[PDB]
Amino acid sequence: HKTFRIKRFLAKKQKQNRPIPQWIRMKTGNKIRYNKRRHWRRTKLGL
Amino acid sequence: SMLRLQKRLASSVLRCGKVWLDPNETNEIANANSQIRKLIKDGLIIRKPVTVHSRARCRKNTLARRKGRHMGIGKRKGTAN
Amino acid sequence: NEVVTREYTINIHKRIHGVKKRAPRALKEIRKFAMKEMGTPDVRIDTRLNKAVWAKGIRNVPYRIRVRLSRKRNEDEDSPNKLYTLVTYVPVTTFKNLQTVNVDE
RNA sequence: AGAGGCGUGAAACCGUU
RNA sequence: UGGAGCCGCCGCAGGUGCAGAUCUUGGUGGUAGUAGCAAAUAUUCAAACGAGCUUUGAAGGCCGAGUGGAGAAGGGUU
RNA sequence: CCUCUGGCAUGUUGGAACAAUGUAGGUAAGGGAAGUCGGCAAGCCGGAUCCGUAACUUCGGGAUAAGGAUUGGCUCUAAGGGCUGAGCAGCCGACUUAGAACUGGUGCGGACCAGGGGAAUCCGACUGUUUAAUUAAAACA
RNA sequence: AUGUGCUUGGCUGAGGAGCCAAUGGGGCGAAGCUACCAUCUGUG
Repeated sequence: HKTFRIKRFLAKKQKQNRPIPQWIRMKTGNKIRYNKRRHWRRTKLGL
Repeated sequence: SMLRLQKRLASSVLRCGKVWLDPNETNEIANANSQIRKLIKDGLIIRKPVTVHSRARCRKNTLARRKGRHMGIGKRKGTAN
Repeated sequence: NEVVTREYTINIHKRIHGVKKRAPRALKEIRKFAMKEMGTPDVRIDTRLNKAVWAKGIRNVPYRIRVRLSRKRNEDEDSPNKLYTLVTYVPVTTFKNLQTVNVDE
């Protein structure tokens, strides 16, 4: 039992839980080395 | 190697818990990721029989108690009523 | 010759005395007995023998067992040991007057 | 690279000679 | 060894000198390869893959108002 | 408590040994609370059937008071129903109760389950509630 | 000695044989350990 808004929030939170693309490490001024990753057990969503 | 998927599918198809995978056909199994029915038909995977729980002892004592046995003062735990 | 096969009686009763571990101890002591008798550290227990040892649960192991030790050539594997000892179960009606005998094969 | 995904590189502490 | 700035004298100025504050932050010891990894009976044999408690088969066991089968709340892809 | 369907691998590991001290269980001759602030804990009783049951009492109780006997296995007897043409013949049918004989190295609620009892004093009538995480009480109601 | 009898409930179709019930319960009990619960010893 979910609402549409909760489900959309969950979908957005799911689409953000991926590693960075590797080619971004090759850019000219890149300071990132890895991804704000979230684990369902380690950290809980704001609900 | 690992046959968890094959055993789970066999349990679901056979409607049992009781699944017997042939220990010698471990390579003809493990490439049946969907085919489990085909392996059932040729006997590579079988349904084992139910472990026996006989009622012969129960029937024999029930007959003995019909004749009237094990029903004395020393065998009663409840009141008459 | 090192491909001998011989037949022994193991007093399981005295090898497990004063010891939930009696059947595991029986298996360990049978393996130790086979290693002592045949010298080969590679000892393989037949599943029928393991079933015989566990015939009355972990707690009440039979007092004596009639076993067969066969020293095999190990031509299959390239393991450092070039001989192994297969241990087989020999059911017997009685243990009285049973000696260690070589079996011809 | 006695600069090796990191300038120099102290002390506490440790290894070795 | 280090690789890009720095110091003397005459004055001016100051957030200007630490061993303590059960000081703040960061790092590191002895303790010490020590306490410990002891609630719920229990594991064994063989084979397979593999560089090297997993899987399969066979035994022996356990749960027996369940250690079974399904949901609600919660979680949010597990 | 044991099993079948279903499930699991002993609950963050394994191996060897079996010292002390410990935690959790079991037993102990003779004595039997002499221990201790105090019988703390733990051990006696315990199920059924048949007998028996006091003081006191608000006559409801107390009360399973207290106290005694029995209980296994096996082979019988008797009684207890439904359909067929003050009582006779068949077919079907589920479990009890009581009374006996025989029989065991007196053992038999054989494990499990399962009230120790009595004579009094104080307080609160009773049932109920209460300081989550030191006080369940005579406190509160 | 889980040694050998007996026995409850369950289980292996029955028996012979056994197993489970965190030692099922109970009788007797080798060894070992152990008691002023020793018919052992304790001094110039």
